[PDB]
Amino acid sequence: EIFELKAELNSDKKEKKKEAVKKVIASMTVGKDVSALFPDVVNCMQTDNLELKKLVYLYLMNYAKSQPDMAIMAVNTFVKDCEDPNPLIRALAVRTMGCIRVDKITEYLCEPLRKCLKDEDPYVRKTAAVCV
Amino acid sequence: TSYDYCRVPMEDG
Amino acid sequence: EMRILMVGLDAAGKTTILYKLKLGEIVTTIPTIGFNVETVEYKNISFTVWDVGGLDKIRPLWRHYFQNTQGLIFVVDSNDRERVNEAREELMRMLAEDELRDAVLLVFANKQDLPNAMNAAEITDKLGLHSLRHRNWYIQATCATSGDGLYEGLDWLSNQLRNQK
Amino acid sequence: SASAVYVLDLKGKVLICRNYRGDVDMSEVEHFMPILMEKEEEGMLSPILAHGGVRFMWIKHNNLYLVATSKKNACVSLVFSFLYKVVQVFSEYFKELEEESIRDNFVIIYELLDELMDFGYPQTTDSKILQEYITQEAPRPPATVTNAVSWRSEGIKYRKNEVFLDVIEAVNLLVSANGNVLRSEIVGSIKMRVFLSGMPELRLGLNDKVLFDNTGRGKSKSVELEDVKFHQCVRLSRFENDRTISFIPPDGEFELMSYRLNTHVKPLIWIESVIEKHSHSRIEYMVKAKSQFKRRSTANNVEIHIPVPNDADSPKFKTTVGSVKWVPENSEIVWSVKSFPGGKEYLMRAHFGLPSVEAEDKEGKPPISVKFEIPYFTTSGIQVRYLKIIEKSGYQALPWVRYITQNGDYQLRTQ
Ligand SMILES: Nc1nc2c(ncn2[C@@H]2O[C@H](COP(=O)(O)OP(=O)(O)OP(=O)(O)O)[C@@H](O)[C@H]2O)c(=O)[nH]1
Ligand SMILES: [Mg+2]
Repeated sequence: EIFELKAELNSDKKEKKKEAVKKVIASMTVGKDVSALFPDVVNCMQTDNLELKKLVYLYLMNYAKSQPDMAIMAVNTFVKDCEDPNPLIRALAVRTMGCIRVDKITEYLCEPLRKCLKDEDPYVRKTAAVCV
Repeated sequence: TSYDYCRVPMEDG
Repeated sequence: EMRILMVGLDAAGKTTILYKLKLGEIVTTIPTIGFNVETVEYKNISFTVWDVGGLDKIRPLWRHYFQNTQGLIFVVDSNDRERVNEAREELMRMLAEDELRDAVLLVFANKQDLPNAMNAAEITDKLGLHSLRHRNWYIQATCATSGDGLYEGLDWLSNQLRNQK
Repeated sequence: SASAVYVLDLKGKVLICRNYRGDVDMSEVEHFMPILMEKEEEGMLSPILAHGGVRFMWIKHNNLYLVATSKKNACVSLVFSFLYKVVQVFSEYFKELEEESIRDNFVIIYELLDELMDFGYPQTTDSKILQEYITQEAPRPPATVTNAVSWRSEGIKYRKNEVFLDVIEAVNLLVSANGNVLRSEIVGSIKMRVFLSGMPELRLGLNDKVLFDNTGRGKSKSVELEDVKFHQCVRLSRFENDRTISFIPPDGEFELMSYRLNTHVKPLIWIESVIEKHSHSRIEYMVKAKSQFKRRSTANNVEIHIPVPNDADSPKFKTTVGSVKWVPENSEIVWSVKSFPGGKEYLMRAHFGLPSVEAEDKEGKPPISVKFEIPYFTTSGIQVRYLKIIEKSGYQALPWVRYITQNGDYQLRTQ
């Protein structure tokens, strides 16, 4: 059930962890407490896909008040994806950084936000302005 | 749209 | 198709040699508050590497990879004698588990550019690697700024992953 | 300043939820539907509900209650315009909007509510540009999402160059039962269908009264646009100076301008209805429909809805031209006429029974409300005069137009 979901979520092929995280945010849609599977979807975050990072960022966005001490395992990934040459993934990282309301996290996140308020492509600046 | 159109002029300066 | 970690106390140059194996540069990197995961394709066995930093708020957050976990690398910080003691206590906390059992140990002697650094024998005798039952361990001297000794330790690691020709 | 855009459905279960601020709890949506049932079962219904200190702004689509909570002094016009733009974005991706699209497209609807709004502040909602980095089938976001021209991706190429207009009138009417006309206003909507190549600069020129007065032609046929509401694309400062309508068009269908003028001329279709309602016995409808408009244009498919009593039975329909169906789902006789020429007068006489034992509750008196559609016939007299295609590339485009009059709420109050 959720254990076989975690087994698919600890795989090596992309087309099982992708269906895993889509199944996770379909379980979140119908109103399930899938909060216990938090630090195992975040292993399936640092992906070459961008159609998948939106879903993982969404899961982080909903389930950080309920897993607040667990949520410190995304900060390096936010400051890692706030360097990428694609402006869409930078602005996605910036509008994800602000939505996580965890008081152990926002202290660390002022440096890439300072980097992105002066960034070039004005999609990420119009994101970072509201992220302030 | 079953009906038909009518051409309007371009310049009319 | 075998996975591997990089844990240990922070400021050990472990993300340094991680992106040295990944890219081949000396990368500029902040202290890794969360984690890092990429992969390395070499010797036809994918070395998927999982760095986790060594801050005190993320020391209890190492167990969350230990489900479906096949390898282990402990990256020492030999240039801090006042922190290698708590690194050893962290290591004996980590190797006191019943869930990490097939994962062989792999010690990397990292940051080998200072003359204060020890050899591959004094660090072993201090950390007590001979007294580790059911643990296939091997220490390896790796210099981060050059990149020497990395792939030889990975070759021993690939001898530990598969057991064939 | 929205807090959490939900999507409810007709029962109170959340098809999709997406909070932007975290200043409203996620289990506040379960308090919505009992509050709406409580406020509707005492007649104090409003779009702004109140659960303590959390306000529920909501619109009601087909199956959907697009509730979007807030907590502060929320900008309500912003929230409601954002809700109808969410409805328009979903209906431009998903050609209907029901529960069968929200539970199938959660791959893309969470990405849309990720994209449209940040922190409560709507930021990118033009769907024809939004189809270029949020797809159900990602690259860099376009320079259209950056630049001032934020509704037109550059480099669109067609082989032909066609600009289709639609100066669609809509006569409103509300005739009181004494026989006089109360509110007879006309709401036109020039609704374009653009197919051009590049970044053109059109200059639409109407026969606007202020333009013909500033020119000096204030004695010919000039429509008096009382209020004009343009699209975003029309540069409004140049319109405010000297009544020039210059705009860089989008690609596809949109509503360019939505004018509104009053009219003190006769109604187009006039419905002289009488009612012989004997109590407990029967009812009769000697309704005649005289077409006041010109002899040349033909009112296609008029449907003079006429409200019958709720419990009438066993009807008879002596008409002159056009079929009558009695529709009892709505309690009305939809007297349809297919071709209804101007100047004629077609008479209908319905005849029902009525139940002998009386009803339990009163019913109210809905209006006779016709559904006419007169093509090639603008009531207000607006004439499009030109449409200057200006393009740096330089080509001869083919503008087009057609004229339709419809109904707005063409109601007529009854006996
Ligand atoms: N002189 C010298 N310094 C090194 C060498 N390798 C690593 N360092 C230092 O080690 C520090 C650690 O770098 P990082 O890899 O980014 O940090 P880390 O080792 O991953 O530790 P955390 O990420 O904080 O958990 C750097 O600031 C370097 O200054 C080396 O070969 N020579
Ligand atoms: Mg690091």
